[PDB]
Amino acid sequence: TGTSNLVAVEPGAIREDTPPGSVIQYSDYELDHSSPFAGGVAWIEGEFLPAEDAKISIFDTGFGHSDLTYTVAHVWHGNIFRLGDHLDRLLDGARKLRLDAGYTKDELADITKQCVSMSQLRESFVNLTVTRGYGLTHQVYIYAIPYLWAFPPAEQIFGTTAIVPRHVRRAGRNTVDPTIKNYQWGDLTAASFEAKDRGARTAILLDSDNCVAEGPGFNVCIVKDGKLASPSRNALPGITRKTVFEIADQMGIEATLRDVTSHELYDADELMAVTTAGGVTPINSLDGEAIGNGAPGPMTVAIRDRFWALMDEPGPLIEAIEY
Repeated sequence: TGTSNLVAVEPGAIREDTPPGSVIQYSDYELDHSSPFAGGVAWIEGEFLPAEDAKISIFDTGFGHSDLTYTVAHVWHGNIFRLGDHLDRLLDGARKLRLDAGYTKDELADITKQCVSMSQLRESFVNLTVTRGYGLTHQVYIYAIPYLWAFPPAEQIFGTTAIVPRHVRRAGRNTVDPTIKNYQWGDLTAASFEAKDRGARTAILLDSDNCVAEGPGFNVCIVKDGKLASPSRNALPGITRKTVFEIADQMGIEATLRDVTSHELYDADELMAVTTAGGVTPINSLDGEAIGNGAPGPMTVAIRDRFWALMDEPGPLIEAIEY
């Protein structure tokens, strides 16, 4: 086939069908296609560009050594979500990689919001990448393209399916460090192919001690006896996870970042995937199981629906794009 179960990260449809009456609904608008920026904008080497033309030097060490970090923010109903936290994480990871963006956090925010505004997209997948660059000048690339779904909207509402790979584990923090968001998906791609080979949508990877790590492009949250847990070690410190933990705390639910063993993963009351590109996804079954009754669990539903409500509530988590 040559195609995994992972969403292709490329410019796509401006809207996609979502379940009627569900908490996920795209905005009603039209693109002004006389503007070449309509539908997708990239900012490469200091120049704003139409997304379809966005190109980088093949000699960027961000390619040949994947020597880079990045972050992804989402725009929903014209509002960008937690951009400041994303910029903090991006710059903190770049510092750990000895990468110097050359721009301040405020400058990157302005450029990012400008990419979104120019694209006209009310729902957008927004990437900031900082690479080691080439002759030695580190490079910053930003783009805003139509919204991308790690799991289709239908699975956000009605749940998805997962396996634990028989043949793959997540790279550990002492090898290709997953606590810094990176393009090095060798293990994640391998796990996605194993999932597709086995008829599942996605994979939950373990680390070398058989503790839960994360999935291809998402953190995993585990519900047991009314408590919420999520791996602390070999997993990205996700912003969706952070939001889910804030939501849980407000609902009076105890949420803990800790080691979650493989025993606990298989014994879960509920499982969910959380990531910027699509939010909170119920996981109905594991290794051919229906965790619980095989449909989205009550805590997952409460947290997911609350998560999407935050996208429209004025407050510190969202900033409107000027457009």
